[PDB]
Amino acid sequence: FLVTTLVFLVIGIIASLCTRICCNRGPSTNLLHLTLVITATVSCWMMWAIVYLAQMKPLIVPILSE
Amino acid sequence: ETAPFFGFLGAAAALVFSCMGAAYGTAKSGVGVASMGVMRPELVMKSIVPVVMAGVLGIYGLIIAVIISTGINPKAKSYYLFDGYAHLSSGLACGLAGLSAGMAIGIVGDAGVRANAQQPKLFVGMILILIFAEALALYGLIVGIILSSRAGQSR
Amino acid sequence: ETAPFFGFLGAAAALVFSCMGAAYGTAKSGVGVASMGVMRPELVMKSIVPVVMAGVLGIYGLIIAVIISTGINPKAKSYYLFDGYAHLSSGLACGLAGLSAGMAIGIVGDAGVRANAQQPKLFVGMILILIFAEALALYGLIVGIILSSRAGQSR
Amino acid sequence: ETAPFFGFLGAAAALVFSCMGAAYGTAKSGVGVASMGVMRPELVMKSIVPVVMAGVLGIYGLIIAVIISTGINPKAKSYYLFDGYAHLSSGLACGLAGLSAGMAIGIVGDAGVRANAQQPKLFVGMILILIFAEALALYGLIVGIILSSRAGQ
Amino acid sequence: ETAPFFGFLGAAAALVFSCMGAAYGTAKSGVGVASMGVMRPELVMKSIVPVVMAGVLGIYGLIIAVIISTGINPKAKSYYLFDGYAHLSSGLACGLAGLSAGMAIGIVGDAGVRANAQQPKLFVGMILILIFAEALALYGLIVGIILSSRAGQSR
Amino acid sequence: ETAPFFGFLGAAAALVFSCMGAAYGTAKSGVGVASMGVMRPELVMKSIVPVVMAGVLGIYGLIIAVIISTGINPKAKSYYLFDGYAHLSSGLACGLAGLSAGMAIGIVGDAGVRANAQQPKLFVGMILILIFAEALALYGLIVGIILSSRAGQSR
Amino acid sequence: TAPFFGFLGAAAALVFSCMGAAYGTAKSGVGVASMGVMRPELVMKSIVPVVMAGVLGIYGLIIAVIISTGINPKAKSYYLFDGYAHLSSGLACGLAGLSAGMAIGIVGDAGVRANAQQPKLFVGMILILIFAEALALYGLIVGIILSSRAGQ
Amino acid sequence: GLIYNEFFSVPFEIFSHSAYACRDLSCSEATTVGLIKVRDTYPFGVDPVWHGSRSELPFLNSLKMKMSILLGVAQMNLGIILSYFNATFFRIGVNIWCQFIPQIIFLNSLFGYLSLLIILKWITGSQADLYHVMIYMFLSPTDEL
Amino acid sequence: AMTFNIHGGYLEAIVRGYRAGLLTIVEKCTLKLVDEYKHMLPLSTFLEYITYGHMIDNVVLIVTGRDVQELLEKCHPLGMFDSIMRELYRLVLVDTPLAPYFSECITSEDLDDMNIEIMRNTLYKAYLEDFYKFCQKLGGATAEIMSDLLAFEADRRAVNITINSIGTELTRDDRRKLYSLYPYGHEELAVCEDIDQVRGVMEKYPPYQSIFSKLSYGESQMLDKAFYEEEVKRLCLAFEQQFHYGVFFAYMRLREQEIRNLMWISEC
Amino acid sequence: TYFRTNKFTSAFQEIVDAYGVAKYREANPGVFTIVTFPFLFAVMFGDW
Amino acid sequence: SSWSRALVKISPYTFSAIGIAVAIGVSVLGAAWGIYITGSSLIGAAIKAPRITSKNLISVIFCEAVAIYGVIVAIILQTKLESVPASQIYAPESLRAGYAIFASGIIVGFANLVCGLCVGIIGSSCALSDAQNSSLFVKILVIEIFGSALGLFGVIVGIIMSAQASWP
Repeated sequence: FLVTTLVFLVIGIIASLCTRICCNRGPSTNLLHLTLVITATVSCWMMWAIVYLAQMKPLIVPILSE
Repeated sequence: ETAPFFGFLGAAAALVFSCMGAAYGTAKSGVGVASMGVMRPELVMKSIVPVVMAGVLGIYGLIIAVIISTGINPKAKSYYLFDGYAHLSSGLACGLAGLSAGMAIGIVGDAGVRANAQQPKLFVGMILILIFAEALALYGLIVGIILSSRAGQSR
Repeated sequence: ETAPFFGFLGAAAALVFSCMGAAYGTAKSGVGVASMGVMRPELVMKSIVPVVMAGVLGIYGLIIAVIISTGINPKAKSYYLFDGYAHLSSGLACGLAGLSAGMAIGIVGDAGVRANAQQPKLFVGMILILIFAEALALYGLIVGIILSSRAGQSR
Repeated sequence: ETAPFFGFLGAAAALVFSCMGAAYGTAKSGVGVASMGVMRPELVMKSIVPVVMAGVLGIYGLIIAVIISTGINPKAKSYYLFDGYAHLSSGLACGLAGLSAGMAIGIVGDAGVRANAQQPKLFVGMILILIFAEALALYGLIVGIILSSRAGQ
Repeated sequence: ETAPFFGFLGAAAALVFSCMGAAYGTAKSGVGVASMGVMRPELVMKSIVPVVMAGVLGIYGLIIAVIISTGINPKAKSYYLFDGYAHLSSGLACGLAGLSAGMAIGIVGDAGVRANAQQPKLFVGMILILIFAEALALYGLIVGIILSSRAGQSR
Repeated sequence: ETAPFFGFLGAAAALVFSCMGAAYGTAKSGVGVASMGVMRPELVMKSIVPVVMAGVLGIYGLIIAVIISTGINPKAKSYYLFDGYAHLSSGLACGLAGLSAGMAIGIVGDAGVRANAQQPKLFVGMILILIFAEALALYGLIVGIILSSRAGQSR
Repeated sequence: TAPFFGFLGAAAALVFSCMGAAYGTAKSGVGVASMGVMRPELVMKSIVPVVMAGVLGIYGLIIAVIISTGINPKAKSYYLFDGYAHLSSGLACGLAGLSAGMAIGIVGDAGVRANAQQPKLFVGMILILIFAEALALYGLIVGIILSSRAGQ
Repeated sequence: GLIYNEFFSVPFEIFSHSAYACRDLSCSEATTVGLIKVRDTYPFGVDPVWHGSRSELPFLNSLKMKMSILLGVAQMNLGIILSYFNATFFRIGVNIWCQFIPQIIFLNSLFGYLSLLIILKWITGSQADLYHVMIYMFLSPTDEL
Repeated sequence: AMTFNIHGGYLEAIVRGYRAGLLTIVEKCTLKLVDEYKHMLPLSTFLEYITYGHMIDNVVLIVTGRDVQELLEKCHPLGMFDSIMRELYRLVLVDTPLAPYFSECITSEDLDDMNIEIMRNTLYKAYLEDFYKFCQKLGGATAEIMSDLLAFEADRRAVNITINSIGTELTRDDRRKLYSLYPYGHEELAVCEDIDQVRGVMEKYPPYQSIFSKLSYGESQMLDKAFYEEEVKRLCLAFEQQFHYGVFFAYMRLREQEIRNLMWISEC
Repeated sequence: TYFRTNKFTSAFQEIVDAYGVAKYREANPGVFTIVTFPFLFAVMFGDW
Repeated sequence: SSWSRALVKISPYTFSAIGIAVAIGVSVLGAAWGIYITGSSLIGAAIKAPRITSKNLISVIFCEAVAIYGVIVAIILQTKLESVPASQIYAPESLRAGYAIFASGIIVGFANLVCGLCVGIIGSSCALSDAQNSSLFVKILVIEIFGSALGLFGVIVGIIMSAQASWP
């Protein structure tokens, strides 16, 4: 949960370092790349947060078909 | 009993049918009068006579509806099934007669607008058809009043 | 017992019929005014009278329906089937009269738009026809009001 | 016991009739708008006024349906027939008014598209006609709300 | 006992009416696209928007039908007539909204496909009109969702 | 009980409506194919795809009917009224969806075949339209399968 | 008592099937005469589509025969389920045959004209008509399956 | 798809072993008061048991609806926020503060009650709300209650 | 479908037999065809419209006068029927479909019907009115043939206008205002001022594509001959004449074409 | 004016530009949508 | 319930007689319609040329065959009638026999009508085709004969259903 929350954030920083190294050829190009990386990280983390908050403490238990 | 379930319904239907017939006749007459006035503005004022004559249907229907409504009064005397059935029949007859008269007057006026626009000589003479239609409406109203007069005949 | 069903049905029928008649009249008036909006925009502004008349007829129908609805207070006095039948009949009559008047006014305005476009001198005739048509709606509203008032006389 | 079988049906009919009237109006409005845009692309954006106003009828119908759905509260009070029948009648009236207004607005917009294409000087008249037509829908919605308000026996 | 019949019928009616509306819209759009794309290849893909815009309504209807079908669970709760009536009402509303949206979308898409050969500046307006029309499908889905949510709370 | 008298009726109606829709599609598809191949026999083979696309609806309906028929077995369990009602609802929904999809596919395919020889891009456009139409049939089949499966519990 | 519906199923199955069969044969026949006015040889071979339409009547006739044989009252107690099943089985077969024949008539009528214009497309018309005619066979399969459920 | 824990229309081994375990039920049916007791939440994806269960439809539908609402709120917020950046980049007039601020505030606040309620129900586990009573709370326009 | 056997079957069979038998000599053949058509007297309205087709031209010719008495020499009952100069035009406004509309559209009489070009304009307007009236009676497959004929007439008039009649005030607006897919997409021919431009405009309709071809023949003629000759060449489609359908107009057109071919034969 | 298009960004920019253009240096929603559209179209087809 | 009981209590003899009469009536109507359809074309061809009267008469004979088959079916149904005893007026055997008679009559009538319409249309086309060319008369006659089998199949089905009559 909260440990995984930092894991997603930490994953972006390494990706941020790779993006900076790759796009250092262009400053304005690097600025655009950083926005894309941040947006992708935020979207993935939000999707995971929704998927985890839904099943964290379910209100309805799962019944299995026969 | 369940007298107003038919008597009041017939009283309403009388005015409804009379209004529908008068509306149809007035619409046809107004279309004709508008066409005639477009042809000649001089005859527009003089050609409103059929339009006014078509309005007698509304007055007759309103009078019949008022009479029928006044004819229902459980406080004064209880009305049986017959007392309501007779009023409903009178209202239906009055409404149907008014609708037929309105349709006939509308058709006659639609023809007469063009007839007067073409030949002014026949303009005044054509009013005979409207007079006959008004007489038919009056006869229907008289029949309806005669039928409704039997409200107190029950026992 | 089941009288509120009849009363609510009558009120709904009144509202629906009035709305349908007003819609038909407004559509006919707009179809007529579409040409006047280009042929002579100066006279087009004065051509909005039939739409206003149709709106007035719809407003009268809605007012009658609202009065009928306000007449139903079960907690104040028990609604016998007589009162429900009377209210339903009043609503049906008002709705039918409003629909007929709206259709007639719509046809009259559709004709009168072209009639006035051809000649401005036909505005007086168009106004007279519209007033005569609205008289029917006024009579229908009066009849509905009388019937609604009489609906409470049961015991 | 059978009151909900009428109230839910009335709400559904209100929503359905409002949607049908809105679609009937919007079909003619869109046809006229496409014709005008093909003829004159300059005023295409400003000609969507009837198209936009068509959705107001659907919004009002959805609001009436939501109100009717909130009206049916069996736990709050045992739903007698006097409430279910009134709710069904209110829904029917609102739906019929919406359908009539939608048909009228469709006819008005179909005329007004060509009217503005020939001369944009009639835009004010077209807007006034559309407002007069929508007055009927507003009156119908008000009547439906008033009727639904009488669910207290 | 008979309530599950009403609920299943309502779900089936929702699915069937949504499918019919989507089919009508898709057929109209296909006719328009076949007419338009003969002259130019632009209509082959740049104007295939309504083809999927109409199927979106069918997808929404299928989702609503699946939700309604999942709503019924006799082994979990003995459904009274309230549940059946609510399910039938929700299904009817969803299906009717889907049919209306399908018809409107089909007409608008046919008009847009016909106008595609005209000035391409109207593509934005056509897309806006299509979205405004498709908003009815979302409104119907919302109404059906609300009805389904309120359905299970029967006493 | 009387549940089979509805369940078997729904199962039969599914296949009947699916066959009607398939025939309605195939007639238009064949007419369009003949019209196209009268002038350009080369594209006749490429124009036959919508015919098979429409015919797939018949196979889908047959599968749904087979599932519905296998879903009823009094010797296995007491088919209560709920099970029969749900089976009938599933059959009706699947049949109506199939009929609508067949009609839409037939119209679209006839239009595309008529436009097939005008431009070779029609070979892709009509195929895409037919696929989008058959998506609705697949969705209806899935909904019918889900309803038939849910019909098996019946408390 | 219920067996009235079961008996009605067999009659309906044949009646509705023949109703579509005649309509398909009429449209197919009319086109054949039109082609036979000018193209003498093409008309003789084109009669196959009419023959194909007439086959649908045979399929309905066999389905009716099975339903009639299974309505033996003195043999086994024809409960309401058997009557309901037989009526349902006939309804599908009759309705499907009516639709299947209607498509064949519409397709066949155009096919005669197409063959008279370009003889090359004759193979294509046969393929489409054969595919359409499969729906009647599909209806026949459903009829057999539904009728087979008369066990209890 | 990895987030959804569905691979080629089939579940598989999540990063955890089993999110939910049948409470007792060594021989008892799944549909029971005990139902399934969850040891811990599977972090990689949805619970594998939920996908194939009878209760798959309601829970998955509620989760998908909540995710769609949240994603729409986020997209609308981003689009509204882009307005200020566009106004500053083009050096637009005071119309941004005049109109863009209320435009981005009204819709944001209107959806904020629903988004916060969804989050709180997810966070606080307020089962007295579920998917339905959230809309029920949002339904009432009047005060009190 | 059963209505054909209910009524009109015998007349349809007689018409089909007469058409199948078909193949001052030209005048004699025209008189024989006219007699066969007259002896044949729902389908009454169709026959009236078919006669009014040529009756419009007959009335236009009779509208002259100016050696007007010579019109009796061409009193062919097929088109020159007596039942089908503003004072005489008002009298002739009856018993014809296009006459009431032409009374208002051609109210200028000879002013809008000058024998040089404006008479052709009045004839084209009358032909357009007659074509609209015929298309109004929809319900059969002949609607496509009528639309094709009207499109051919309109396109031929537009081509003639763009070729040389543009100097006669037959401008782009007059290509549809006075010169009678065409009912919806005739605007493409308003700018076809060249033979190459005419072919490009024809390219908008793939069926009309390659019909113009080199345009050396057919399109070379003015008035209504340019695209009408395309319809004459494609009349093999009309030769199909599928049964159980209105084929009286097709038979009349085939007889007229045969008469025209016989006249064109003349002295070999 | 048109913003400079990269080798990979060109397709997404063209897809987004189908709604129109802007000023010489005005707002360019293509920058966000280059990843937003993949960030949203994935959900509707999520199956690994 | 009460309405259902009344519906189930209807007399089966009336329904059986209605079906028996309706079979003959529908067969006669269909045969007459087909005869008129063929006769219009035959008269037109004769007006064109009286050479093909013998060829045309085959269509009329085929159309009248439908009426003959319907009359035979009606005679069989009349033979199938019984005394209708008062005691067994509502017996299961009587109800089954009445339902079977009604079903057989309806099937026979509908099949005869369809076959008559198809034969009439085919003959109307065939007469015109023969007028166009006498060489095509053989194929048209073969097609008409093949299409006439609908009435025979319907008659066979009705005869098979007729064996179900068991009225005491």
